[PDB]
Amino acid sequence: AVVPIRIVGDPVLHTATTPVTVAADGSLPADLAQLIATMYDTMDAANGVGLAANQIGCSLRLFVYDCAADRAMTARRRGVVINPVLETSEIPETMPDPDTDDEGCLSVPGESFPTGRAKWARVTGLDADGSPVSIEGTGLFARMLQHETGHLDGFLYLDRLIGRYARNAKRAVKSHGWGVPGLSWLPGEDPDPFGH
Ligand SMILES: CCCC[C@H](CN(O)C=O)C(=O)N1CCC[C@H]1c1nc2ccccc2o1
Ligand SMILES: CCCC[C@H](CN(O)C=O)C(=O)N1CCC[C@H]1c1nc2ccccc2o1
Ligand SMILES: CCCC[C@H](CN(O)C=O)C(=O)N1CCC[C@H]1c1nc2ccccc2o1
Ligand code: NI
Repeated sequence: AVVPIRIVGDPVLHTATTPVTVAADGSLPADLAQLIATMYDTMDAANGVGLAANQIGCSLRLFVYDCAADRAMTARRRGVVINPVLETSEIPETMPDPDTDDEGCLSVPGESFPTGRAKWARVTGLDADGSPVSIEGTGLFARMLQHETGHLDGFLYLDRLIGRYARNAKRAVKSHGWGVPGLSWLPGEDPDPFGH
């Protein structure tokens, strides 16, 4: 199903998710497939390259993605990672570049700000079949991996902003009246907030 995406201020976005159950014998929850299907449907309707479970109000440690550019050729374009563990290269503390570092989030709809990210990242975890999966890349793909793991850890990309970028974002969030609970938008019902 296509379901609402929670907006900054919703507690489910701002606390760490609970890992997905994996039994001793390797088995995943039998009803996980339905949640995954909803995550794909919602990501797609929202014109996303990624979606974390807590963005749809589910505090479980998994994300889906569909993101082609800069991925290692060993990585599927579209997939899911259950219980992801994130590795990165050096996360830069220099001021992000407005012409290359812009980043947004469906839980902060209609906004984007230059955001510092590691150039390379890898996520390992399980796929929907419970088999180990490892995906990696640079540029956009690495940014996506960091962004989704961020959600699952209880963070938004807003939490990474610095200086003039953080200033610009703080005012924007305030002016929307965001940062309080209970706010959401519904892809396919509400207009696409990114002009997509
Ligand atoms: C946290 C979102 C709930 C995921 C759930 C997964 N699934 O297919 C069933 O397990 C789902 O899509 N559901 C659960 C009930 C029906 C559908 C659903 N939940 C909605 C919530 C709002 C709008 C439409 C909705 O459609
Ligand atoms: C770099 C990761 C951006 C993830 C974000 C979805 N999200 O919040 C997941 O957690 C997303 O797809 N966004 C946010 C802005 C619009 C859309 C988006 N960002 C893009 C970047 C390149 C190509 C298509 C893109 O579509
Ligand atoms: C340990 C929490 C995970 C359980 C459940 C997963 N689910 O329903 C989605 O499939 C969930 O997220 N729930 C169940 C009740 C409301 C929501 C939830 N759990 C939260 C935990 C913290 C903050 C907000 C939360 O919202
Ligand atoms: Ni996001």
